[PDB]
Amino acid sequence: GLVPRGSHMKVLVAEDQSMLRDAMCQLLTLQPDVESVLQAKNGQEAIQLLEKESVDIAILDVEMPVKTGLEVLEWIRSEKLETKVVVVTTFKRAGYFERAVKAGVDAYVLKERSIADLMQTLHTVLEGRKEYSPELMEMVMTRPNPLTEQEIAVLKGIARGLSNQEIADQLYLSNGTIRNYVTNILSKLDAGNRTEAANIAKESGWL
Amino acid sequence: HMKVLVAEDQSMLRDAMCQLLTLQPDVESVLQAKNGQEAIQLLEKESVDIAILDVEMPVKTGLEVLEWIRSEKLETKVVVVTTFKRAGYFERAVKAGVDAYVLKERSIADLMQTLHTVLEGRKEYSPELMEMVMTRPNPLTEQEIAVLKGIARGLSNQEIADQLYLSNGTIRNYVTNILSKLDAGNRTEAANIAKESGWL
Ligand SMILES: Nc1c(Br)c(OO)c(Br)c(OO)c1Br
Ligand code: BEF
Ligand code: BEF
Ligand SMILES: [Mg+2]
Ligand SMILES: [Mg+2]
Repeated sequence: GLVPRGSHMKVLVAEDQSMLRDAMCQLLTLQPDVESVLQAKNGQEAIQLLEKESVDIAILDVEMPVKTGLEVLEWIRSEKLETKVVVVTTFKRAGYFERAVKAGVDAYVLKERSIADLMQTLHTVLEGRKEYSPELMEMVMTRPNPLTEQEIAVLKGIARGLSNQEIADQLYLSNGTIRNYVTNILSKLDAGNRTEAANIAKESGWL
Repeated sequence: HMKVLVAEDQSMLRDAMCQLLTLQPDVESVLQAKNGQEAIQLLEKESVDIAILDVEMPVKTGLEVLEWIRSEKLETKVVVVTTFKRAGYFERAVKAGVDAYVLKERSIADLMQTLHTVLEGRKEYSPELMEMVMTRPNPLTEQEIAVLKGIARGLSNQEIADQLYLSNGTIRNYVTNILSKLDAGNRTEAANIAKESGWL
């Protein structure tokens, strides 16, 4: 992923707040490692600019008129451009972050960061590495217990070596009902058989 | 030359504004605050020519910093710079004698220009927010407008009453409400005020 243009990078900035866009572009332009900065007020402008010339890094706000930076990210990847993408946003919504990562964003950082932080991010992605907001990583790495009350009881039974039929009896349900829960439980815990499911939910502290 | 303070809770923008201000030839120094409390604390110890204040910030807003600057009677010009178009903010800022109020739609070049403007004793009010706050609905009812137009044609209350098929007491009640609405001393003056206000 390393693009050996760290001393003369061509970037684009899409950001709909005009005072921030202007200030970002002025300071990037002054950096010795930056060759040029293309500026876009919204995601449709970004895309139009990227249709007509190459950039090494696109720096994208999420919330913008017409097309969001997430939509631009997806366009950039669908076009197979040789362009790193750095999302810079105010928003800590987990869904935006997950969407960016599913589109292979190179970095996702918050407007809590400084310009110096941003310059580091741009060198990191151009050298083929990723940078993900620590706060957003944390947020997303902590999951609820995904299991219903019944499913937990089943798993515990499973742990003790019980058959579905034995568990059925214990919970005063039909064998068919227990088999349904197990199916459900395999899918939720991304486990394969019934004993993987059991160590998965215990090791993740869910019983 | 210029000694400025910037108060702005978004870190990336505060950093970028401050670096660019610092680079300006007639800017001497730039003090930074990330909330209004920090801004008041800096202003307690250090003299500043101009304070550039965001509105929405934790703990104390720019509008509260502004008002503090004024009760303290400092020789500090104040420029508010905000994302928000909310009329209330602009109104409160002006009632506290803000020197400039501008939106983050504006450029950094515009901001510099605004700095020179306030230091020259002039004001710079967002053209958009000015137009918004000065644009209100006509304060008169349709019926009141018809009465005023009659008054402007020289008609008596009886003549207007016969024109509108109402009692002259009903016309007298329209006039009474008009006078109070418009704070006018008499019916002919009321018609003058309405006309020149663009309400007929
Ligand atoms: N992630 C996030 C964000 Br970003 C935010 O405000 O801009 C609010 Br507010 C919030 O919950 O109220 C959440 Br969760
Ligand atoms: F407009 Be936000 F910072 F994505
Ligand atoms: F935080 Be805002 F732009 F007043
Ligand atoms: Mg935006
Ligand atoms: Mg703010």
